[PDB]
Amino acid sequence: QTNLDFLLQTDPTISGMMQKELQRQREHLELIASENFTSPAVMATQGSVLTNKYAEGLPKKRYYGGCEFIDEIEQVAIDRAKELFGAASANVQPHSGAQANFAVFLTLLKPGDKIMGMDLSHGGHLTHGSPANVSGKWFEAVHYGVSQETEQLDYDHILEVARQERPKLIICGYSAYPRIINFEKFRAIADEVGAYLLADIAHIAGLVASGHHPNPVPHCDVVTTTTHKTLRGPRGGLILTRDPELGKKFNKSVFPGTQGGPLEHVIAGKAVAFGEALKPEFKAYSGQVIANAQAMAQQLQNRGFKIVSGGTDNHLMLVDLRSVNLTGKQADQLVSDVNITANKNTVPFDPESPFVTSGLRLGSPAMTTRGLGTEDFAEIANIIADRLQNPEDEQVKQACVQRVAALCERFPLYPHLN
Amino acid sequence: QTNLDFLLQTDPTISGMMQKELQRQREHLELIASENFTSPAVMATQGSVLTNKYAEGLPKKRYYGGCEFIDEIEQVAIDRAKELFGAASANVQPHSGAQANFAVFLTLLKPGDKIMGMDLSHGGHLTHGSPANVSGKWFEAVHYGVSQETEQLDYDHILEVARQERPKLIICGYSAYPRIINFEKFRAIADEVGAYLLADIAHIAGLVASGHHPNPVPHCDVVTTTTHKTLRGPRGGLILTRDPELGKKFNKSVFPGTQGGPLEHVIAGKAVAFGEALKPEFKAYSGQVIANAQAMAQQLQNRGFKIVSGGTDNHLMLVDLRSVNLTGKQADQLVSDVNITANKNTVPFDPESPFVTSGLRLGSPAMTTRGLGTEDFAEIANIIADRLQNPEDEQVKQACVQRVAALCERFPLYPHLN
Ligand SMILES: Cc1ncc(COP(=O)(O)O)c(CN[C@@H](CO)C(=O)O)c1O
Ligand SMILES: Cc1ncc(COP(=O)(O)O)c(CN[C@@H](CO)C(=O)O)c1O
Repeated sequence: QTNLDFLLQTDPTISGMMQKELQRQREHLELIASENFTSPAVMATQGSVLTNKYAEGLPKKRYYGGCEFIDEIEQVAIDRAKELFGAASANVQPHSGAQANFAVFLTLLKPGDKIMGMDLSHGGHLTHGSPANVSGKWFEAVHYGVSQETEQLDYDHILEVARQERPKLIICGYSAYPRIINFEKFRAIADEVGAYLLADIAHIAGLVASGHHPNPVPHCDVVTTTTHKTLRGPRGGLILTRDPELGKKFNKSVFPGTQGGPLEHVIAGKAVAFGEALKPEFKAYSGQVIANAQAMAQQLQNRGFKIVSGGTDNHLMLVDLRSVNLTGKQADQLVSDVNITANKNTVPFDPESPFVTSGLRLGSPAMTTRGLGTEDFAEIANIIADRLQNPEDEQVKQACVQRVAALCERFPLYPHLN
Repeated sequence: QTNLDFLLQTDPTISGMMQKELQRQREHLELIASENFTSPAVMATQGSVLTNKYAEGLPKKRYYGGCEFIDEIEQVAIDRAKELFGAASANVQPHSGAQANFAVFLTLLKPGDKIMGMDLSHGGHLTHGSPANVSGKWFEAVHYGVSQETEQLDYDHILEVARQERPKLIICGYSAYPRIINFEKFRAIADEVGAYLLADIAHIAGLVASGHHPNPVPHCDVVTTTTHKTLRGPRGGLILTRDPELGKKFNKSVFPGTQGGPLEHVIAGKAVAFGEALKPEFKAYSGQVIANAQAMAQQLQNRGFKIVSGGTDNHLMLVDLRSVNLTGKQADQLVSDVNITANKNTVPFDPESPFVTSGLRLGSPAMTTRGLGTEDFAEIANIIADRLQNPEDEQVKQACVQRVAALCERFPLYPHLN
């Protein structure tokens, strides 16, 4: 008798909906740039009895009895994070990227202090100063964007904004930026205006880990990330720093500053995911992720689409939809209609509201995990192009649905499960 | 081939430490009052592919494609929460109790506003105004305590403190309070000083759900809880309110106010746990939890120990350790030494610091889940009494270890697993 057998017996409603979600993951092209398919091993840790343990504090410094094994697991997670990212300090307890970022803010700032991040419409995150997020509600958020000419960062301009605004904290790292970030230049800029420097590498963490993107850790005061995007782990957050005394302060801000008990089953999954990312296979995967994203971006360009910045250095791209006279909201719907899962996104200098947008964000990590190569991603580009160019055409619609089905059949997902 | 097989094959280190943690849970008396043993069904949801989905927003109002099944699951969680607690609104996304409470604060307060909760040393939570927590760092926290005479709440005195202090938010609900809370009197007090009223029922949520403790939902502005203590679910948080317009505001404060993507695998587990708590078996379990706690408290009293307040109405108790000339820190260690897992706790008006304390907190939920009855809890009381009364006696130590082993053998934990 298995845990899944108990679920079927005791909650057939939830059991059935879970089976539908597995079918759904199998039978769609998952192109949301922040998604991935985590391993069977990771999922086993999340399904474990580790959920039952209260473990406030840190390994060997807990507020409860009985943490001897939890301490061993969390210490493996910490040690593998420090190995993977070349970091002197790591806190593996943040429940999410949002909570990792909040703990950093609690450490470095007081309410009302000024933060400077990327414009949300240009690729910055809600937690980097959106007025609907605590980061913009309780702090004074100012923004930099990309160049209207190159559609990428102009470091001279960023320095000019920093000098004018005098932020206490500068944030780099983004949700929708397709080029390499120069952390050395961010350090120069922070040093010049006396700001703290945070790199939020949630999206690119697996590329950092694999050596396919420069590492912010030696240069920044602190680095946050999620564990579940290109790092292909469970959902959760992570705080890294080159400064182990500062790391002690961040620990206090995670607990007792912002969280209670950590999710030790998730932390076991973080350990597992970090161990997988230490393997040579993961370096190859991460190279393939970028090759695949570039292939999809190039083929979209071949089909007449504008890619913001003219291409990509990483796992993602923004498709500007003027060439096809669609809003992001419309394009997102139209691709959902042919079993492609993405999300809309504002482009730099978007004429439309964020609830409408002019862009579609696409990424390669999830389908790269299923085994697709560059020519398979060129085929994905062609399916998307076909659908967006001929949105009223029913025969194109069904061709797209059939081409998606072929890709999904070729590249099974979790074939041992039902 | 199973997910656990993949874990063993790919990460024997983590696999082995996980197996040790299962053995540990089996072979200790787990008396931490905030712990439980969640079901195989719940653990199956946590181990599922639902970890792979980004689902910012709410059911049918998401910021990503592909949430059709996630929406069905989260809507089941919501509907079962509203059923179980008789609530007009529920948000099942908070990652933790701390995050549920923070989202409420973001909705109702601004930094600097005054909050009033139970003194931490008297049983209040870190998130109810500790100076080491955001709740006391960024808000003005004032406290009420219990009567030095009765060691329980004196509602006239609470009204006097509220009138003097004029808090914007009053918090009731506690981490270490062993008596019934009168939510009607808290409403009277809040109405009289024009304060919002939050009930944080994390500890007692399963007793509320089963009708063995009065329900705060009809009386309070908002109710927070965790899902993992007496509710016996996965680790996470929950926001309930009688006011569905207010509920919409709390939703915005969870996302995008304080969190990003929800943990949909955990949310599936919340649905399952709520479904289990709707069953008559859970009513019986919750009655047994209180009978068992009372049995342990009574037998400790028979062995000469002071129980704060003179007994318990719920799942927990605080043992005052003056009768045995020990600190909480010492008592906690001494019981760990005989395979009993608890935690130290300050008593009301404790002469010692919170890092030392004069108290041991004990609770019945976890061992009640394993099947123990009242006479078994009287035996637990006798083992603890023996150890604390004779801390230097090696023969008593081994008798205690052997008596713990007998209890654990009689009442197997998750016997289908290895
Ligand atoms: C009333 C209340 N509200 C909130 C929380 C926080 O829950 P979290 O651990 O899920 O953040 C707790 C946790 N309670 C833990 C201590 O943090 C305990 O062992 O008692 C609580 O007791
Ligand atoms: C840079 C950065 N930092 C933090 C977070 C928050 O992570 P969480 O969802 O775990 O809170 C995100 C999430 N990113 C989501 C949107 O929230 C996405 O689909 O892009 C992020 O991109």
